[PDB]
Order: sequence, then structure tokens, then C-alpha cells
Amino acid sequence: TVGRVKVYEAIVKGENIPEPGIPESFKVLLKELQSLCLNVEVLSSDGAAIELREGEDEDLERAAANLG
Amino acid sequence: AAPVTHIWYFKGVPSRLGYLLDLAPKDLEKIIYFAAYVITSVDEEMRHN
Amino acid sequence: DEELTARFERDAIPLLDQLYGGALRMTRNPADAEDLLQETMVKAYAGFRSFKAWLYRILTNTYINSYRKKQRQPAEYPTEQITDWQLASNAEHSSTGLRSAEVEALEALPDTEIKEALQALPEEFRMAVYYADVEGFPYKEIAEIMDTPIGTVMSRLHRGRRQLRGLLADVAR
Amino acid sequence: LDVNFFDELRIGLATAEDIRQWSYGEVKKPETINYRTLKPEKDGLFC
Amino acid sequence: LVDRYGEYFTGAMGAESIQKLIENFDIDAEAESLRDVIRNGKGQKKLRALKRLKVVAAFQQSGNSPMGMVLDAVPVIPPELRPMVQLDGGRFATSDLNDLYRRVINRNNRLKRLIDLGAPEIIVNNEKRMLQESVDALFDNGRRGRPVTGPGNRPLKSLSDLLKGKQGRFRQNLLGKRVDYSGRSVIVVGPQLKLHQCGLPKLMALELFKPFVMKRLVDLNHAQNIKSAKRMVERQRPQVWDVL
Amino acid sequence: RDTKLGAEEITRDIPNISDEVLADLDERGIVRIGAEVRDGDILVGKVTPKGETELTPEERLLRAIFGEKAREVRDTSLKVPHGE
Repeated sequence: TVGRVKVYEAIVKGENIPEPGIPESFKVLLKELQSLCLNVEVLSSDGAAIELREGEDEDLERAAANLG
Repeated sequence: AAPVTHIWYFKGVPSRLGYLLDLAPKDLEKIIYFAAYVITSVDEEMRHN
Repeated sequence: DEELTARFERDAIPLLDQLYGGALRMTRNPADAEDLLQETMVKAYAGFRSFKAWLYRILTNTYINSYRKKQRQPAEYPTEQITDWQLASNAEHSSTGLRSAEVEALEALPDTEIKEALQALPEEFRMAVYYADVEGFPYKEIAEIMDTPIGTVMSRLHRGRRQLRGLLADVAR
Repeated sequence: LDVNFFDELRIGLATAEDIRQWSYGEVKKPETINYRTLKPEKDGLFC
Repeated sequence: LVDRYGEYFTGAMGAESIQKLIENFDIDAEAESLRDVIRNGKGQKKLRALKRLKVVAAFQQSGNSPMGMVLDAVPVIPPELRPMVQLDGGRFATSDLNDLYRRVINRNNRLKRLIDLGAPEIIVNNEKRMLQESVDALFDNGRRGRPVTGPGNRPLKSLSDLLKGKQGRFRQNLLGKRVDYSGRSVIVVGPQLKLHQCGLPKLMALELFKPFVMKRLVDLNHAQNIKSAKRMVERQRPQVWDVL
Repeated sequence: RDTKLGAEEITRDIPNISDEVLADLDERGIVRIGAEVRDGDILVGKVTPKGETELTPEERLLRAIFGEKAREVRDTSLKVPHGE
């Protein structure tokens, strides 16, 4: 969801295409597994469980800095 | 309002519940779906005395 | 009259097993027949102390009441999957349609019209109108955010509003 | 916000504690949305 | 057995009784007992103790509490993954998941009403069985008994159906997806083409490359800004063919 | 139809839309018999009630500066599909 908009920005501005993010399909898969009472956690290298969300301030920081 | 068994661990062959409790899958079917009673606990000393 | 309930039990329970046959014909769906039968039981047992054709009257009454509640609720027809055509058709009548990555990226871009008219305003006035009209703060909160008396916030609001009204005239832009 | 550093993906049985920790609330009502106002009913599947 | 002797034991129907059997279950005793009986000799019963040993030992080593096989709380998937959209004609369309969840909810609430009302044990037991069967239909529909059906006698798709098959979320929502910057059309023979070339219909290429054409359009002075460039590419203004 | 924010309207008055592209519409906002329509043209003009949280910050700046109408709408007009 963020990668597509940032890609359109990059092309329209003549910049390089950015690095891809995480597919929504994988998050949906995890939500379905959880809805099946399967506890599915994404582990990092150290063994801790990563939590998957998105920062709300980025869109607000850019949108607010837009006006000045 | 009352416990429910996860059908994946009951009906999936071989039955995971049935192999955990050493119960036949059809007897476990009779228990879960209220065809038959099962004995949860027994008082050994009170029965012997 | 507790024993009466016990009487209920016996005289009720075999009849109930036949009442299913009456509900299945009515609902045409076996799970809804079980639901209707059990609902008939809840209505009967609580009101059995008041008083089989009687249980059939309670049953049919509960079915028709379920019909009446069905008239009040939104009409739902379940589907294996919602099609993209239905999503688009539903979006055509929605407050916000289906936006595209292009529309998102271009909407995130600077206006280069409104922004220029805001930069022409002095920093105090554009800040006051930003916290007031754009953000929506009440006036006292604007007097708190920047340290000024109420008078400078209100005056800068009116004068900045006037100047911005001069810098652009648009029915839409 | 996050590149994928994921080392591995683990799956196990979820207890009721896990399910209640996931939950943002309990759905107590069969109602979906109001037919007149098209607003999700409270304590419903869309609440 | 309850009238006389009732205070010497306890027994029950349903999944609450299975849960009680798991609470009193001693996993290490059965684990090393089955290891012993399986290691002692070879035969059919040894295969019984081996196959039982795989699951019992599985619950022993993994740290999974077997109580996880019996649920006191059912998760509810977020509503965007099971949406509800109104159609032309005033009707609404819900994912089957909403009807399954709704059946579990109604039967659970009726079970609560029966517990409060002090109903006969036969009625309460019927409601408990209906609850177990409805949660069954929610997780895997049709795996046991006749599937729960919607209108037209169509079995509803359960949570297990989303993960299974060629139409599930594994095969066609993960291994493959619909993509932007793509098109299709009928193919005709290209005899004048070089082996490394293909003919692209003009409008198709203009749509496919649209952002690039907009950027190169704002680089030159054809477009004042990028929004007007979008307006020009959408209107197929004659300036777009050189840039394209 | 009726929406969360109230009834839609089929109308000739479509915000942010020039009089040049409304030329082939009648007084109701419906295209006129015999009109030549192309990709993207307006067939039936329609507006849908919008919420005040859906305005861009600039749109809200205009609405608050000029004291514009309380009714905010989106352009849902029926348009000719691509390649028609």
C-alpha cells in the first residue's frame, strides 16, 4: 500500500524506484491463521516476535509540512 | 458460554484429541456432541473405605 | 409448583422431538429449524407456568416474529466471495470512491497555488489561520499555542482571512 | 516502516489468553448495521 | 450411577468434560509409559504406542498446552476481510463468514439465556451441541455432518476454505496476484518486426507508460505542472505522441 | 440512492467541472439525445454527500475562509468507460 504510491511519486519525479515493502496478502494470511486459532508470530533473528503496523505520523508530517 | 473443541484436532484423522486421551474417535464423537456421558474423576479412597 | 416444571419436562420432551418436523418444513433450513425449535423451547418453558397444538402455536408465533424482525433488519444474501464489480458498483455511491496510487501520490503533492497564497501572508497571520481554519482549534487554544493575547489571535485571524480572500477568488481550486 | 529481517515464522496453538490479548473487544450482538442509517450496530460484527 | 454413588465420582457430557480430562491429564506419565510399551516389543499395539507417542511427545516437547485444543473464546476476523456491500436493488451482500459468526453468536447468547433461565438439562445440552456444531461450521464447514447452507442450498465457505484449494488465499492470493502497469489484447502477426521487438497499440502504450509520459511532459513545457500533465495524457492531447 | 451522509442527487451542477464539458448535458445533467460521447465523457451527472473529514486541508481552508455551503459533495457522475 505504501510501495505503490511511493513508486508513482518516484516515476513522476524522475527518481529511482524505491525498495518494496510487505505484501498485504501476507498480513491477510496471518489474520486468517489467527482466526483459525493458530498463533502465528514472525520471529526476528534474536527470537523476538515482530509486530506489523504502520506509522501514522509520516503522512501527517508530510501533509503538515506541505503548507508550511 | 461453554467450552468447544476445535474440530481440527478432533475430526482430523488421526484424531489428535483421541490419540492424546487414548479415546476412540467415535467415542470422542459421542462425548463432544452429547450422545454419551464420560467419567471425569473418581474418588478412590472414598470408594474403597 | 416446581414439580409442575418437572411435569413440563416429561410432557414437553417427546413432543419437542416431533416439533422439529414442523420447524424444518417452515424454515426449510435444518440449522434454522434447530434454532426455531430451541427458541420455541425458551418461550415455552418460561411461560409454561401460564398453561401439542399449544406448543405449535408458540412455535408458529416465534417463526412469524422472526419474520417480522427479518423485515426490520437489512436484507442480506450471503456470498462465497464479493466480486470486484460489486466493490466498484458500491464505491460509485460511496462518500469516498476507490482511489488509485496515482490519485494518492498527486494528492500528497504541494498545491503550488494555495501554498503560494499562504506564504505571501506574514508568518503570524498564516500561523493563526492555520491553527484556526485548517486545523480547527478553538480561539483560546490558539491563544495558548502561540503565546499571544486573545486580541492578537482574533485580529490576526480577521486580517489574515481578508488578505487570503484577496489573494484568491475561486468557486473551486 | 520495516524491511523484512524475518528469520523464521512460528506457528502454535492459541490459548484463550492469546485470543483475548489479540482482541480489541467482545462481539455480543448478532446485529450488523442499521438498515436506516447504514451505521454499524454496537457490539456487533461490524461494531 | 448418580442416584446411588453420585458423590464417589464426577461425570459429564460435552467439551467441558474433555477439558476436565485434559486438566487432569498427566503428559509425562503417558509419555514414558508409551515409550516403554512401544520400545518393549514389535507389533500392531507397538504401532499404536508409536503413533500415540508422536502426538503425546509432540505436546510434551513443544511446550503447547493441550488445553489449546478446547476453546473458551473464539477469535473474530477484522471486518474488512469479511466485508458487507450493498448492491443495486437495495440488497446487501456479506461474506459467508458473517453468517457463520452470526450463528455462533445467536446460539451462544441463547445458551446464556438458558443457563440463566434454569432450563432442563436436555434443552441446555441441545443448545451446547448446537454451539459446538456452529463453531465447527465456522472453522471447517462440512468436515463433520451436513454443511451449513445459505440460500439455494449452497454450503457456506468456512475459515478453512480460505486457505484451501486453487481458489483459496494460498494459491491465487499469494503465489499470484493482479498487478498494475499491465494490459492485454489480441495478438496479430508481426512479420516486419525484429526478433527483439513487439508492436504495441498506441493507447495501450500511453496508458502503460502514463507516469513516465507525464514526467517527460513536465520536463518540457507542454504541461505547466504534473496534474495538468495527467489531464493531458488522459485527454490524449497531440503533444503526447512524441514524448511517448 | 440514500447513503450514510444522505441522499445522492442527479444534477447538472458538478463541482470543479468546466461549462465546456457540461455542454452536451441537459438541464438535469443527463446527456442529450444525439450527442457524440467519447472516452471519459459525462453521461449522467451525479453528486454524493461527502464528509468534512474527507476534505483536503486546502479545501477546508477555502470552506472556512469563504464560509462555503455546508453540503460537501463528491463527483460520482456516470462517465463513458475506456475505449468506448
